[PDB]
Amino acid sequence: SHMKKLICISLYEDLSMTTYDLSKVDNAELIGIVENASEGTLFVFTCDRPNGSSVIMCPGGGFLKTNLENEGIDFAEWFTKLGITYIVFKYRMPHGNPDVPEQDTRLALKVVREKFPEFCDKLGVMGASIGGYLATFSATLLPDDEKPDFQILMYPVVSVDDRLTHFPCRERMFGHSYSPDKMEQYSPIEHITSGTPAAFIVAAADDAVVSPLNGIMYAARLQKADIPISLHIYPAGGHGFGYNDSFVYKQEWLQELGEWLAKL
Repeated sequence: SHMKKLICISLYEDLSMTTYDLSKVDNAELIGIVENASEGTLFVFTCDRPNGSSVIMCPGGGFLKTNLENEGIDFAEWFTKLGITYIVFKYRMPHGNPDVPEQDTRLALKVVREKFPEFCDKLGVMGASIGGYLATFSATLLPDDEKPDFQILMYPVVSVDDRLTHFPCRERMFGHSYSPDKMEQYSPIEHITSGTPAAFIVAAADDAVVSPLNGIMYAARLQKADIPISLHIYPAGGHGFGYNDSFVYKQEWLQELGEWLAKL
C-alpha cells in the first residue's frame, strides 16, 4: 500500500480536521469514517511518494447520497500508488437549491489549494454519474483561475437540458423551480471555453441511467474547442461500474486512465 494518512476536512464546520494513520485503519473502520462524516467533508488520502498532483473525486449517488465506496474510497489505493493525492468529496445534497453544486466545488477547490499547495502542482477533479456534473461544472462555469487543471468523467451528466439530463437528479437539484430558460446557466456542455481543462471520459454504451451521449457529445464539443480529450466508450458494462471487478473492462479502462495521467 502506498497511502499514508487520511485527513478529513469538514468544509461547513469551521474546516475542522481529523487525521488517521491508514496503516492502523481497516476498510470497515474506513467505511464508518466516511459514512458518519457530515455532508460537505473532504477525505484526503496522502501518498508515500507524492508527485505533487491531486484529484478531487465527486462520487455519484443521484443527489440522494454519495457512493463513497465504489465511486470513492475504492479508488484511493490506485491513485496513491501513482503518487497522486486522492480526495473524496462527500458533497452536499442540493435539496432544491441548484447553486449548491457550484458552491461546493468552488469551496472544495479553494480549500484544497489553500491547505495543500504541495499537492496542487496540478489539481484535477473527478466525477462519476451526477458527480460528473460537479466535475464538468468546475471545468466550465468556474472562473479560469479557479478551474481545475484536468477533469476525469465517468458516465457523467453534463447538462440539465431535456435532451441529455437525468430527470430525477434535475428535480432534486431544482425542486419545482426548473424552467427551460435556466438550461444554459446550468449546463456545463454549453460553457466549454479555451480555459476548459483536458478531459478523460469513460462510459458504457448500454448505460440505462444516463445517456452515453452526455460523455460523447461533451468530448465532441471539447475536441471542437481544441481541448485535448481521451474518450473511451465500451460496448457493455452499464452505469455506475466505479471500481467494481464485475466490470469486464475494468483493467482496460484503468490502464487507459493510468496512461492518460502519466502524459498530463
